[PDB]
Amino acid sequence: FNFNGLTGTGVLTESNKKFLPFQQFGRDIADTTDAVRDPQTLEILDITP
Amino acid sequence: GKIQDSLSSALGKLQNVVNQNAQALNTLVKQLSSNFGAISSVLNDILSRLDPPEAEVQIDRLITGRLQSLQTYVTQQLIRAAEIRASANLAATKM
Amino acid sequence: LSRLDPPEAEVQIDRLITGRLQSLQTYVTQQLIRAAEIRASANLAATKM
Amino acid sequence: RFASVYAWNRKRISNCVADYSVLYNSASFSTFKCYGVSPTKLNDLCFTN
Amino acid sequence: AYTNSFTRGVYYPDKVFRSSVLHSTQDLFLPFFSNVTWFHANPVLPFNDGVYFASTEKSNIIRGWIFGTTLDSKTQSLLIVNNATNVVIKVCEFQFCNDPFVYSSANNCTFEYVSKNLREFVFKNIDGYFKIYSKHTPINLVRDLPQGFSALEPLVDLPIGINITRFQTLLAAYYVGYLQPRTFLLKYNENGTITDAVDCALDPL
Ligand SMILES: *[C@@H]1O[C@H](CO)[C@@H](O[C@@H]2O[C@H](CO)[C@@H](O)[C@H](O)[C@H]2NC(C)=O)[C@H](O)[C@H]1NC(C)=O
Ligand SMILES: *[C@@H]1O[C@H](CO)[C@@H](O)[C@H](O)[C@H]1NC(C)=O
Ligand SMILES: *[C@@H]1O[C@H](CO)[C@@H](O)[C@H](O)[C@H]1NC(C)=O
Ligand SMILES: *[C@@H]1O[C@H](CO)[C@@H](O)[C@H](O)[C@H]1NC(C)=O
Ligand SMILES: *[C@@H]1O[C@H](CO)[C@@H](O)[C@H](O)[C@H]1NC(C)=O
Ligand SMILES: *[C@@H]1O[C@H](CO)[C@@H](O)[C@H](O)[C@H]1NC(C)=O
Repeated sequence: FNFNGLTGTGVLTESNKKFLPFQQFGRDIADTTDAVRDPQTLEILDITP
Repeated sequence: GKIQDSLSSALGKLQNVVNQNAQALNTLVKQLSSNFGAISSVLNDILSRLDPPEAEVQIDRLITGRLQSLQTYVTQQLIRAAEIRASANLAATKM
Repeated sequence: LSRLDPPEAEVQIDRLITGRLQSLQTYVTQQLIRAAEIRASANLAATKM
Repeated sequence: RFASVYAWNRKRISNCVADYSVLYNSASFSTFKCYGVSPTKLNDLCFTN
Repeated sequence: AYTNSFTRGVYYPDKVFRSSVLHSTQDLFLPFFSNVTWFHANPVLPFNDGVYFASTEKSNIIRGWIFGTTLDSKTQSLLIVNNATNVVIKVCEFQFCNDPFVYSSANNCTFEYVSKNLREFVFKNIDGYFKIYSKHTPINLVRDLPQGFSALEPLVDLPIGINITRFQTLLAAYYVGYLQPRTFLLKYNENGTITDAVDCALDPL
């Protein structure tokens, strides 16, 4: 996948984390991308590996 | 009846070996975001703004650093396992 | 540092850094191996006492 | 009208869609030299600024 | 007068969600327990590195700020206004009243835009970008600086390029802090909001 710059690989899944209206994406400890927001529909999706 | 109170209300030697292993595993992952003297920490960024003859020199700088960090992790685990082994050998004698 | 300009000096300073960091890792690894030998001896002393 | 070299202009690009292939093959530029990236991979990158 | 902030002027350093994670940052913050000027009702202040700015009322006496280096013509400046209608950002070369509360010139405009209470704002200006964070909390007082924790969420972003060295206020009680490079430890909730913080240069603890 590529989300307007974020390049990665994995399974995408519907989220339930309330991304504050101003947060582009999530991030877990040890600093790995684990959630994104779809630019067009603006919904949060988890990125399992 | 008092053991039960004093515990229900001390397992630091068991907590410390858990903590040490987690602190080492986190340091291993947190090294995947250092340059070691390169333009970035991402291979999809050296493979996107450099031609193959110039990206070799930048990929090798990451390879060397990451190998060093993995091998440091593996040495300190050998030294920590040799200490857990002696404790288990004492526990087997006490049993 | 006073006989080269930065682009030229950073190359040599990185070699110096690499060597000096290797020396310190060798030192610390051997102190770790030598302290586990002193601990096995103090454990024998405690049992003797 | 361009600006003089001693007080040069600086235009900042914002959110857009940029097409650098029409600039790389314009055949009117006397010098097109890219430094931090190969030119042919210009159309696929998202420069924060 | 001068007053003491307690734990005030914390903003989200950027996008990127986040949950329970005592995350550590280096940035420009308002140090804890600081010496914030007090103003009643005003004069030309400095900027020098960002600004914290709170205000208290039920009516609306505070009607925006004006920024820049000279606050006149011969150099460019920003102007942020709010009549009883709505906000009006604007960037021209102006001629500002030395005690303004309208202007007297609007030349060469390079950017336009049109459309009790405690209202905090953090203004900063980096790489030709003028960032504005803000928060609106309800006090149960009228016009004194309270105590508590409340993180400020980013509002705007303007790619101007403008130089800034001075700023003012516009009126129809307010404070002014300044920001320095500090290191903080932010505690993130499970919804991803900053609930507490630690200023790591206030003492040995
Ligand atoms: C981007 O554009 C798409 C359409 O191209 C928008 O999708 C619309 O979403 C609304 C939901 O509020 C639907 O009612 C419409 O029917 C959708 N249109 C189509 C053609 O499917 C989408 O909302 C836009 N992005 C944003 C952030 O608004
Ligand atoms: C703030 O600084 C001024 C400078 O003279 C000083 O007089 C005042 O006491 C200080 N206020 C606090 C709360 O330290
Ligand atoms: C509010 O002020 C702006 C500043 O130019 C102006 O454009 C607008 O017309 C004003 N509102 C009304 C209702 O006139
Ligand atoms: C700015 O305004 C002045 C006076 O109106 C004018 O002389 C000057 O040309 C303007 N700037 C530009 C870039 O045109
Ligand atoms: C802001 O002012 C400084 C004065 O030292 C000047 O050097 C600088 O060029 C100005 N900013 C811009 C974007 O020109
Ligand atoms: C926000 O956080 C609260 C407490 O941390 C929690 O109860 C709630 O489910 C979260 N989500 C909301 C309010 O949407």
